[PDB]
Amino acid sequence: ATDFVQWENSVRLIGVSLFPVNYDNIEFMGIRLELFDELSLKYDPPFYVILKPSVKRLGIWELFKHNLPKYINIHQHWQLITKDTDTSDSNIMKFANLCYKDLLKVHSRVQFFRKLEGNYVNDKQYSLLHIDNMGLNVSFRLGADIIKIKVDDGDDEIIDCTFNGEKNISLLGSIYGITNRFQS
Amino acid sequence: NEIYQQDKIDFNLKLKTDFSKPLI
Amino acid sequence: NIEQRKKYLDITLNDVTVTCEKDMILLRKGSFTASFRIAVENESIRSMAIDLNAFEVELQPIIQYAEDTQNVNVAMMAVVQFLRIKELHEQMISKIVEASKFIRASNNTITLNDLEVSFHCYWNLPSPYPETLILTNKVQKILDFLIYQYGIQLGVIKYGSTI
Repeated sequence: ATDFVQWENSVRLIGVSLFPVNYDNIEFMGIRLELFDELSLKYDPPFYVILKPSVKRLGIWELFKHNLPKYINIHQHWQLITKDTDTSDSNIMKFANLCYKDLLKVHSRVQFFRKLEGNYVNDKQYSLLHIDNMGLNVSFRLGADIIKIKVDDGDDEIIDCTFNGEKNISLLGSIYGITNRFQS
Repeated sequence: NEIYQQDKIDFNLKLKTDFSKPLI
Repeated sequence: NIEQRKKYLDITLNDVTVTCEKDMILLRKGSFTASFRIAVENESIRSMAIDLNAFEVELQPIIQYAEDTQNVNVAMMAVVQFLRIKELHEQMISKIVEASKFIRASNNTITLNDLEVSFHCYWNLPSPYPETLILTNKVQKILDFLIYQYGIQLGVIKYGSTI
């Protein structure tokens, strides 16, 4: 009867899952958000959002605690979906996937410039020199050149670039297409 | 436009027309 | 507590089912089956293989990325979110067709005289959350603003009135 753990861990691979948390004889609802790390080929530790039953109304969940990064607008997501009125299981999953969608977007952005480390691009070796927590400002070396880019968090578009300190436009555009713009 | 805001979430809607740019 | 954790996981999956068969993980939804095979040496994934019994073309972009990156996380979420959006498209298309002179022209297209409105889900890689794109063969800008103002259903219906 231990196949359950095997079944669950398989579900957890999806990245989003609900689970009960018992504390002080109250059953909290936990939202588990797990990201896969393509560099380590492992899953990172889960982020958590914890919901507590309301003591004021029936059928209402409330935000109790969480450890999501500060760039996740967790309270804007909760208000927009629930209005502090409808916290149905369906809305909670809508809220969970909305936070997870934003986590993946940032995660994938940082992972992109770290996966390029060591790889060769345009017969030139890539080396990452700096990247902020949100992957919106990046500096990397390609051969003997130094590229610095500023990214718009909304559309993942490279909006500003410098090539060896000089303004550049040939590398602008979607962030994940920069590897195809070096031929210029 | 509450309906559109909910549809954007449910459908992950992306409009073809970008109203942040000019329509020339 | 065992049974309550399954309750929450059943809620998580909703109408999707997950099953561990051999070293594979099967994602089922009414005869649809997505098979995920992973090889876990030490505590890390070294290889992955995906097999589908339907929507092979619709899922090729994101599934191709996941296999090229061994990212089972993006793979399984993309299938889950794909099954969800496709059902939402069917419901929305049906509501518009039944509530207006729009008629069902194909799986993803509705027509009103020479006006064509098409519903599309496409992968904005590497995101496993597909995006909805509603296209028309006439004035896209008017449709988009009406959708922006009144939402998908009313936007499309009101747009047909402008023709």
